[PDB]
Amino acid sequence: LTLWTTLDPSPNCKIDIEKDSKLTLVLTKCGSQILANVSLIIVNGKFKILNNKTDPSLPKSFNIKLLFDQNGVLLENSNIEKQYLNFRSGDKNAIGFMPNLLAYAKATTDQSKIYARNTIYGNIYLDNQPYNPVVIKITFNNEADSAYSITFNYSWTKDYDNIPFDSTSFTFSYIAQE
Amino acid sequence: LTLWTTLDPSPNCKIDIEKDSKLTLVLTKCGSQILANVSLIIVNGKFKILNNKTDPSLPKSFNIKLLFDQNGVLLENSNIEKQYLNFRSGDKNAIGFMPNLLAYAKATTDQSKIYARNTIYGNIYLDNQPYNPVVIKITFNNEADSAYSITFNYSWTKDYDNIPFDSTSFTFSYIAQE
Amino acid sequence: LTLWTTLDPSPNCKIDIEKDSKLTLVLTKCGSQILANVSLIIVNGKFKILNNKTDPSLPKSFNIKLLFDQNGVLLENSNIEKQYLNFRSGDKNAIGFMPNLLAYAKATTDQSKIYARNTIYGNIYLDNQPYNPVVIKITFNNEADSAYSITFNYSWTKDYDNIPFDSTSFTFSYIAQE
Repeated sequence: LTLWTTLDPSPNCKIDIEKDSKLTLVLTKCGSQILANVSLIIVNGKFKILNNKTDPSLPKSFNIKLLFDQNGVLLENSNIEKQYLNFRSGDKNAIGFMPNLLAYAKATTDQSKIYARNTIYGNIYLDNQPYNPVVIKITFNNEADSAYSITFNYSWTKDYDNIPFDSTSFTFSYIAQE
Repeated sequence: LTLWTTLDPSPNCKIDIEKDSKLTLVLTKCGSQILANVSLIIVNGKFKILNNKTDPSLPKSFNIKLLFDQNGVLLENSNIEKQYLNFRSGDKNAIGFMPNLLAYAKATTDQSKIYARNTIYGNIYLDNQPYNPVVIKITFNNEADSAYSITFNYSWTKDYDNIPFDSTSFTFSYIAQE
Repeated sequence: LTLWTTLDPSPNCKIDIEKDSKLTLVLTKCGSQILANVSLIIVNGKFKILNNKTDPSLPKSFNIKLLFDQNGVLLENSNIEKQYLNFRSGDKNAIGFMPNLLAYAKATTDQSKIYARNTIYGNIYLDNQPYNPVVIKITFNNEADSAYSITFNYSWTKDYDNIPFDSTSFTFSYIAQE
């Protein structure tokens, strides 16, 4: 069972401006675990070409938030509209793809933090060069006004000088709600 | 088919003192490969808060050893008792979850080493901060007085100063015995 | 469904000289995604022991190329002969294991580059030591005179001084053609 984006380069995401990016995301249910594959191409807007070195007002991090309602359907405040995730031809209800509430509990309180296990860290690379690292930080179930969430935080420390945000691929897994 | 711990924060592991830690471990059989998801929270004992900077006697590494008998059931000398791994509701014999003996051969001799392929390295992070790295080193079939083993070695180089051992999640895979 | 090498240490690969290496590669079909496990042992030839420090003519990178024909069968110019990948006993046509053409498009032109999403980066370690890093760079569908390809580029920056090329294991996933 697969929940996925399209695989073409057609944008499906708003980081800065409408349709400025393509998040390619493939979620494969393997029983209790979701096997996840993600990449990002930024096609337009201020993050298409990282110009941190000549624009000190440009941020060195952003989020792509997948905020799910209790049915496992994306909410309006997500970076991607709900039409852009679909099931692959057979061989709504996407609760089976949602991050497990017991493994990845919400913050209990307003003064409370999630456990670190709700997060995965990985290194990905811009423009297919190992000297352009970006930290991809993936956090489950840590967003206000949502039933479930997957948040992709992208951050970097180098003052990049006209580097296209064309990211390498990253694989990870998380424990499924059901 | 899944072999797993509970997903709650309840401790199941002894690193230093009884029940000082929760190793959350999810093993999903995907035919010839086990898809594995692991995190660690240390709740009590000397490693709950890393105080290397003010306690030079505190180690900068420890092991969590899963020593299996030839039936794929944990042995007494493991860091976790055999009750703490169970099969997930259907849709002992856990030999299907054991690390493959041909791919991950035991040391032949007393002067002999395993092949490096018996090991995976990953970086995880304490307290959900990228400046708190720990090396997670996972080795198959390298333990005395066991049929199979999975060893999780955690090590670090920074003299951490009151950092909670609350680890981010890590995904890996290994080749199954059958 | 699994497409795999043998798991023993028997060489199956030519980097420098005939049969100088064993690439252990396990490809598990999980619906739309291939779960991949890879390791490399170099048994003979100039890369068996990295002597960069005392042989400045020795390269600090090499490729293992799996060039597939449109049937998903290895081509002669690959580093491995087509006999060395087989299906695991049931429970040619390997197009189901091929990297997806829409997700991992070929270079359009002669002046054109692939998208970065065609590549995965990982760090592996020689002789099971964390101070012997090698960058493993895996690229899909980027080779001339092939229908599909998986290229494993191994590179390093340290002038290694008699370090055996006995690599740790690495897991990754990619999107399947069908």
